[PDB]
Amino acid sequence: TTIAGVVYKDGIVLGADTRATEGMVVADKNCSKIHFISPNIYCCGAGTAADTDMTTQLISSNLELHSLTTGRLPRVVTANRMLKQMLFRYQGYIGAALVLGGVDVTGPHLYSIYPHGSTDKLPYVTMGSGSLAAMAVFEDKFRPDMEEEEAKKLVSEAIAAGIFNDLGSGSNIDLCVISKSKLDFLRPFSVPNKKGTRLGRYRCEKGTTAVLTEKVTPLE
Amino acid sequence: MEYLIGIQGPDYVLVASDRVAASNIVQMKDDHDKMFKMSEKILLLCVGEAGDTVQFAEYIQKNVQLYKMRNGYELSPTAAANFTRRNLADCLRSRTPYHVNLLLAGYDEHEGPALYYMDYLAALAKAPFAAHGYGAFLTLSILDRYYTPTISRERAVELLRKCLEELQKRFILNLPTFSVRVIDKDGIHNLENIAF
Amino acid sequence: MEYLIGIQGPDYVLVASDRVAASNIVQMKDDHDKMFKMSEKILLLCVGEAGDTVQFAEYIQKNVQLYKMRNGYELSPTAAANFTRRNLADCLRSRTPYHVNLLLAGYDEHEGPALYYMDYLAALAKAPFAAHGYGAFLTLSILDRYYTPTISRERAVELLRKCLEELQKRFILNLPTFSVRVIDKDGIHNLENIAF
Amino acid sequence: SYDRAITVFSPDGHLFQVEYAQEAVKKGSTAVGVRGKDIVVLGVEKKSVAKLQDERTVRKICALDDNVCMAFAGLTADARIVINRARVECQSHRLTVEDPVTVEYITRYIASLKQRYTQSNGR
Amino acid sequence: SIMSYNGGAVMAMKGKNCVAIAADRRFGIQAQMVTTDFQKIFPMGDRLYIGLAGLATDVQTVAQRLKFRLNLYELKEGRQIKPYTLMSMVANLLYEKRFGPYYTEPVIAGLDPKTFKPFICSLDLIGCPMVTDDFVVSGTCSEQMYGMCESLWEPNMDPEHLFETISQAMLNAVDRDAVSGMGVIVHVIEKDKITTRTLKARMD
Amino acid sequence: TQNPMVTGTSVLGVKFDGGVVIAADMLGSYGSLARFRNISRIMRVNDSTMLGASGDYADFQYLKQVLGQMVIDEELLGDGHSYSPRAIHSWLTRAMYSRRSKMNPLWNTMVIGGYADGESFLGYVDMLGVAYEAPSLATGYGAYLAQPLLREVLEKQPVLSQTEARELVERCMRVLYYRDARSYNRFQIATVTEKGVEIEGPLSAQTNWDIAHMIS
Amino acid sequence: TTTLAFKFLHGVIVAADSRATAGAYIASQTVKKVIEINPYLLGTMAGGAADCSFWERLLARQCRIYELRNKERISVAAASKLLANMVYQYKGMGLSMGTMICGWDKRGPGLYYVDSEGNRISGTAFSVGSGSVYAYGVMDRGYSYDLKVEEAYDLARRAIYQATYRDAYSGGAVNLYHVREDGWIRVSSDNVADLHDKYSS
Amino acid sequence: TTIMAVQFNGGVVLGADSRTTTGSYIANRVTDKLTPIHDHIFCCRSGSAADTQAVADAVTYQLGFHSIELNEPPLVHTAASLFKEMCYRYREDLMAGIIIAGWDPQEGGQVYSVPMGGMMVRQSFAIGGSGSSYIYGYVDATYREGMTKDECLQFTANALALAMERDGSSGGVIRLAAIQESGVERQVLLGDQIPKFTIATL
Amino acid sequence: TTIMAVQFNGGVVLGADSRTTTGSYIANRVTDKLTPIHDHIFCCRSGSAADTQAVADAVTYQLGFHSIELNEPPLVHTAASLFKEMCYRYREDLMAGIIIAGWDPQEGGQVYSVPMGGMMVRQSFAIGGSGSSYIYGYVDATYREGMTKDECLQFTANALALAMERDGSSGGVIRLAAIQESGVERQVLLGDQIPKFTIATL
Amino acid sequence: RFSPYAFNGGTVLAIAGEDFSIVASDTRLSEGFSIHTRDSPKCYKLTDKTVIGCSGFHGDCLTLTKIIEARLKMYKHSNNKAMTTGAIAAMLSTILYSRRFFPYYVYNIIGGLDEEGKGAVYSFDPVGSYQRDSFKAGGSASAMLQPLLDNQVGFKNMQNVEHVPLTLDRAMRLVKDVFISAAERDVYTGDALRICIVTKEGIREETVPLRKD
Repeated sequence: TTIAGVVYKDGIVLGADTRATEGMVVADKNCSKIHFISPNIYCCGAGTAADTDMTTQLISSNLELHSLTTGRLPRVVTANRMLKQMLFRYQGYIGAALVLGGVDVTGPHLYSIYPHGSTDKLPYVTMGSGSLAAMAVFEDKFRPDMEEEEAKKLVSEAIAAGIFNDLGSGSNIDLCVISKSKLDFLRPFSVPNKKGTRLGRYRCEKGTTAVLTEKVTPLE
Repeated sequence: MEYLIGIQGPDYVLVASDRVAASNIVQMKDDHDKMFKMSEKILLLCVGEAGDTVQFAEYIQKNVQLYKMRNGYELSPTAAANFTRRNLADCLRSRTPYHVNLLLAGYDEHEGPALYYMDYLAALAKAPFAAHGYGAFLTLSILDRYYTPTISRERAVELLRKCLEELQKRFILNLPTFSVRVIDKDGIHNLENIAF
Repeated sequence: MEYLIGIQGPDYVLVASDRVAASNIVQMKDDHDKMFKMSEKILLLCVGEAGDTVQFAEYIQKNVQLYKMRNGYELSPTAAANFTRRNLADCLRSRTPYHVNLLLAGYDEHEGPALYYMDYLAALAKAPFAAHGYGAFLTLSILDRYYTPTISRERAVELLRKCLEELQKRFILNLPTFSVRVIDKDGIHNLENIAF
Repeated sequence: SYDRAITVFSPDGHLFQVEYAQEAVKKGSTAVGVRGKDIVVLGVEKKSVAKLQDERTVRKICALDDNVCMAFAGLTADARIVINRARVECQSHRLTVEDPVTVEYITRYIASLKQRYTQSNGR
Repeated sequence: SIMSYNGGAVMAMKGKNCVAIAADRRFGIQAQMVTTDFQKIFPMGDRLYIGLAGLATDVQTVAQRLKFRLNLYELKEGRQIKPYTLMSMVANLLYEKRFGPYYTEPVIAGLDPKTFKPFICSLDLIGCPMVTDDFVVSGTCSEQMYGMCESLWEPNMDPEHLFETISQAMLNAVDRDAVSGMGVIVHVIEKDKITTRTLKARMD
Repeated sequence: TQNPMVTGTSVLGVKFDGGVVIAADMLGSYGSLARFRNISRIMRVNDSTMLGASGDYADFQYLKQVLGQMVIDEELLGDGHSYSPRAIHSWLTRAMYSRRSKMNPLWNTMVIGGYADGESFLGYVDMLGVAYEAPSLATGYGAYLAQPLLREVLEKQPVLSQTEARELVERCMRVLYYRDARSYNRFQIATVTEKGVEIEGPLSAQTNWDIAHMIS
Repeated sequence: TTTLAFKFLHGVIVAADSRATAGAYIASQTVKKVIEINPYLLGTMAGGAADCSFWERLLARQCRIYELRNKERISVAAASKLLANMVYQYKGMGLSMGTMICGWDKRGPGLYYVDSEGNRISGTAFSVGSGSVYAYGVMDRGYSYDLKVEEAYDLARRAIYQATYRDAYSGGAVNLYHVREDGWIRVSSDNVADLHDKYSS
Repeated sequence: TTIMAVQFNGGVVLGADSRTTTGSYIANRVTDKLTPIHDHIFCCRSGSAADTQAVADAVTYQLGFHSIELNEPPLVHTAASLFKEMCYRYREDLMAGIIIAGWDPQEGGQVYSVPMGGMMVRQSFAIGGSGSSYIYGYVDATYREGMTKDECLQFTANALALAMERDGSSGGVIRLAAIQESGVERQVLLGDQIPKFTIATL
Repeated sequence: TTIMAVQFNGGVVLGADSRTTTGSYIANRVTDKLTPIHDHIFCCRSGSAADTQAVADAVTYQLGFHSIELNEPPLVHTAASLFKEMCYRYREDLMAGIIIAGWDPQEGGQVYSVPMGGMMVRQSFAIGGSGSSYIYGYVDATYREGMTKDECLQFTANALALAMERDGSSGGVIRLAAIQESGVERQVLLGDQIPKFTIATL
Repeated sequence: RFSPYAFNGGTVLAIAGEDFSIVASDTRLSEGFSIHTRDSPKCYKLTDKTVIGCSGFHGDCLTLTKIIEARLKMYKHSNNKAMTTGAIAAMLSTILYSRRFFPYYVYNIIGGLDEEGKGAVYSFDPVGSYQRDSFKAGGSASAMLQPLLDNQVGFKNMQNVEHVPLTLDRAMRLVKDVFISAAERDVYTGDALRICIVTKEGIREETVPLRKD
């Protein structure tokens, strides 16, 4: 798992991979790791996959309940405090590593939330299995107040570094660009890896399997 | 250690169990009954822990009899097997679990003869023949060899005798007496004990 | 598990052992002999570990026979019991210790009948009657009750039969057959096997 | 340890130490054995016992096993070593092979024991 | 291993306008086989099936408690359940027991009512859903099932071609697993018919 | 060695057109304390080969005196034969595995850099005996941080110049100072060439801390 | 794993399966579990695959030297004792084996059970392995000393078959061997799946 | 992690490093360890990052409600007591070393030190964290009684630079904070701005 | 335990504390940790009392025999190498942290450090033991390049006094030793002769 | 404390034919979650009739190959003969068992030709147990390649198949297919596949790219 986030002049670019593994075997080739929180805040996920989904959905549910009562767009600090106070209460038993990022009326705000409950406010953060490879790209090529397309190139290179070097990460690169007026959710941004198509067909011929009993039930 | 065996026929269920209640290295009881009368046509073969056997088997026994009095009619062998599974499965992740491997035998008025295998973890499985204990490892192979779906009750006891003689020959634990009971359309019938 | 028993009279030594070689839950052998011929009037009965029993018993057996050839005369039952004790005590604190509980029985030309008890730690003790195993816990009390120092071998086999019948009733492990041998003035005699 | 070569070859092509050992056996008491149909019998001559000596100790006929016995000639001090070494082998054979030792096997062991002492250092 | 105690394997596959689900029939404790005829695939609504693999107790317990929540859903709402709706129902059921989960990995296979679209997914013991367009596998021989499905599966397959693919992907993967076997049952789900076959497999 | 005491962190290595460059920071960490900030972890074996080591420093000094003497002993003969970069690497694989099998291993991770017969060599040796050849190498936390940066440049441009290889290392050493807690801003740059092995003195990478203000 | 051997009037029957497992995963279903020691002696494989193969091959080496020195064949009792003595020196170290040595001796048909623990016992019928408990059941019910040659084949072949049906670690193919006075002969190598169709009809 | 707070006449001077490590990897090389609780009250965080941040936010909530209810500027002793009551009650669950330093119009500049045990004591100077163990000799020798504001800024900056030099867990950047009657003023000493001390070379 | 050795133009200046503890109880408050090996060579012992004393006596035997064979005044590098060979070979058995400092006619003043691992390195100044951790900040800030004999005596005394103040395992008496071409001169700092440092109180 | 073993991944495959023998393996060498190198072939040729493949702990794999290479010369000098595939397979069994109580974390597969000319494949475990078979997969992705080999090469579970003999063209395609599938699921398998072909003529090598992630 390689998830990353960056802060540029207009807004925030978030990045994630698509490999989900059971032990040391790839279970899902295409998996969504950028999660919906609000129409202005998105959150990347790492660690325990089931813990990431249920914690995200609960905060997204609470903020929709919050925004409708207030009648205005929710803040990133509200999303941060909700995730901060819950994960601390369970003392790190909910293994959810979340990279939070969105655009408010105050501006762009980026957060890195650990399963234990610790939060860090930084221009660029990396978490997951291939976070070491992704941070090295940022620590070499990051510059303050950069362009949108330049920031998209920065994150895509960081996720790719975690993809090829780390065994836990692989397949496609997902990007999420959030600005003051525009929200671009590019699901398949870059596909660096693909299956070498099978030249030898192993299609089983009709009637190669021995059948003992057969029963057909009609439907409406 | 305790032992169970059940053989199902076309219109009957044959069940047998050892009469040995053992502690450490000594045989305390010579005529121990491990069969519990659930209904007029249902028997329960309970085997496992020291205290969990009597406590669990009787709890289900009285609850089945409670159903009989409240409604007038008795539970079916299928419904009784699912009831005893539910109580064991719910207690599995609780503070006090029952470590008991049981075998349910019953005759239904509509569906006929039935035999149910159940693990201590509460896993119900319908089988024509089943066995519990270390003696099951020596007897199930004989039950795989000579068993037929259309076996007569006089041949079933003869098949049962072949398995019990294997326990006298190979099995390291001394099990002299066995309780034999048959369940059919008339109910539960007590049969002569096979002793060595 | 294995079992031993020895009853010593005024002019004879009666010894018996089970014929069960058991593994995990199965009886591999039915006619296993746990009695070793040391001399013309000495027997050794070894019980314990899987490999230590055969290896230790034969080592002392061939060394006693070596004494016979090198001198012309056999070892006395007392000297043989002390020789086998020395080999186990020296190996006790070594790299490879033998975990064997043995029972030595012999007849002397000068002293007469003799029976020796021995632990796996190598502790020799002369006793009129002794037993090994879990079955010893059930038989020693009977041997404390009906035993007399001037018991005849007509009554000793009957006393032996009283102890083996207790194993059929209370002992949890199945021991159907027992090998019986008598050592006296004329040597070692094979008696009829007591079977159940 | 003593590592001097005792038995060595000679100009003519003879092992003197072996030949002198063959002179020691010739000087010893006579021993004859014959093979019959059902029984094999060996006997020793020139006992030359002073009659004032116990004839139970000076017996040259020694049984190696229950079915094997031997009679010797020459140095009686050397034979007593070989007899005892052969007697151990009879019991050592039984520990490895449950079958009793045959006449041909025990003779091959004694011969190889004598052969190794004609080639080893210091012996 | 807790999952390897009872064994078992469940497979689901996508076709053109049809979904197939296959599972082994062995019920056994550790090494000893007990029952040849054990149910692991359970009907959920005429055109939707769930296959459970793992601990034999949790396989039966989840199926019963899911049917408990299924019938109440179909009585409160005047409609048959959707495959996406059932997926979330299983995910909710398993996550309720987060710090003491049912040791079973559910696999849902079936067609979407009214919209005739195929659907397959597999879940974790704590309830983590993932959707695929090819195949989903769960059990003790997960690695064995992956190797067969990655080589045999094709994009668009008819009911008869899909049956031959899922059958061979199971049989060969099961034969390399000690704790799984004793017959393989396949349910081929179409818009018009459900075809149930019990395949000739090795009984060792 | 069962327990490592004074240890050295990441050692980098990358081969360019006609030579290899290896860099290692001058630090001997005692658990978490920076005990010695002026120690050399890079050694010159001979005219065509050099060595840089990670892990326990006391074990490195032992390998320093052995390899030091082995070159002296060879230079005594003067028969026109010298140890190749592969020969030192092969010996070191046998040296580390032999002590691993004795359950008393040298707590070290080496990066071998050499240039002989117009061929650039770069070798890796574990404390267990695992050895291989790679165009770019990084040990410890360098394999997680610096190696990803080294791999992407060599993917785009396989052959580098001496200037391009040096600036890549200085970029990697900067990132190591940012993220590795047991690193120091004082490193030596060692280079193999046709002229020989040359190790430069104390060098420091320029660091930027502009992210200090942009939080609010 | 299921290996069985029994002796009767005509000789000694040796029967074994062929399933080898590395945990839950099956590594091979074609392993030769009946180890061919000599043209007159046979062994079995149970527990450790390499432990049974190496030491019995060392025995096969030792038996050949015995034949060259003594001009006679080694007895079954001596062949069982040699293997028992060698493995005993490594007791409680990590070796795991459960072999049965079969052969025709001067005394008659021979059968010995040798363990890595140090067991050495002679009997009429034995079964070693994880599925040995199921093999004893069907074998003892149809056993006879005056059993026919063809009747002896059907007993052992089915005894493995019934064991493979219940035991998860047993399967593959049933290998059968008959031991005669002149030497052993390879009887049949029937597959479990092929036998399943045979016993059904 | 190295945290420092020195008391002078008009108020207090606080200083902290910026390195937070999870093993041997630095998760954040520019962490702000000086958390504001009120207008003139600050605290220094050391130990578990999840624990220190959760308690600091709780005290801000507790003192915030306390200040409005009493209708008076909060005391430094009051803010330190709220840290004391949480660090002592949950001492087996929390791993925190908080130094609370601020200013009130009643007493003035105050420095309170609350370690892992949960005790509270007022000090002239207070050092905490993993890197503080390396500067116990320096601070005791250099500290002069009656130092001015500008001298205390130099005193804290030098001690932190020496601690970050030797400790692996400490490093990054120096963050200073000065609190008085006028308000709170903060400055950050960068990479070249750090007080350089000569490295021992032959 | 706190040990120190500072190199100057003429030779070396040594310093060690006097406290040896077996848990929390002082077994000896008069321990002399400055062990003489030769005429101009000394070593500073830290760690296990049984281990350090046995090695120090073994090096004295080895170097003593070595110096006579060559018929030449022994080098400090030679003496430190004998400590190195014993500390590295038996690193899993011995608990020793030896600092060797002396004088020879070929090189002059030399200070070598042999830590727990068994490595050897020459330094301008060296500190070791349990109490040395607290004075890492002070020594790095106070040290000046090219200090005279008298300045090094005060530099060692001040650093040791601050270490014994904070460390529980360090305390008692400062023992100093100055070695040059003239020979070895030792002095003992008592109770009131100790370098005075103020305790900060409100 | 200290662990002398480390899992380095890698999967080795071998298929025996009527006159050919194929030994193939991935070039990926990794540890934990990081990749050491992308070019590290596990296939190594011993003679003109034998090729060995080693998987598991690379430290043991690198050493053991040097033992075999040393023993190949020792047999060559003493017997004046090139060591046959059957002899090497028997020799490796004794070398692996000599380290019984301190075993090599190694999964060897020997592929070559016998004295007659047929293809021979031998499978080895960490301790030294060996057997001859038509096909064998060993390593990290061994459980992924074997079920496909049982179906396509062994013709198992299929009802009415004519049983077509193995050709080099078909076997080479089957090797390339399974490693493509293995690279998708197994993380230890990828980068590049190297295939060694043993025939009457000699040894030939071929390299096919894989997933780099």
